[PDB]
Amino acid sequence: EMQLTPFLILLRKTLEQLQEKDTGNIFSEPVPLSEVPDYLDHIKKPMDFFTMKQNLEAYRYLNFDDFEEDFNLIVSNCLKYNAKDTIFYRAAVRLREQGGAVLRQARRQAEKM
Ligand SMILES: O=c1oc2cc(O)cc(O)c2c2ccccc12
Repeated sequence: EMQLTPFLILLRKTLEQLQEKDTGNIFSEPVPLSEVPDYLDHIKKPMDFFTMKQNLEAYRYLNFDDFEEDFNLIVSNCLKYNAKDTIFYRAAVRLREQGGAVLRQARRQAEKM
């Protein structure tokens, strides 16, 4: 297996690169529940990049799949909650596309560790 600290260095850089694709900063912080009062009704597990950074430092991500699972939640939650003809829905589609390539490259670096 691998050493913890270089893996976490790689996840930190990967998280920064995914945030870079969210040019609108739509997903930087939790969805404001005080402004979306019905959000938790059908979104079981909210996720966002700030929570992911906290989970990263809290060792919730010890393999690439758990990291990618929470990124996929950011995307899938947004596709689920929002109608297809919204800015939010299209932002999540774009993040899924642009983020997918970021993750493939980062995983190949992890797979060399
Ligand atoms: O998925 C979202 O849906 C929203 C719906 C709204 O009506 C209002 C919102 O501020 C959001 C929102 C804000 C930040 C990140 C994601 C979302």
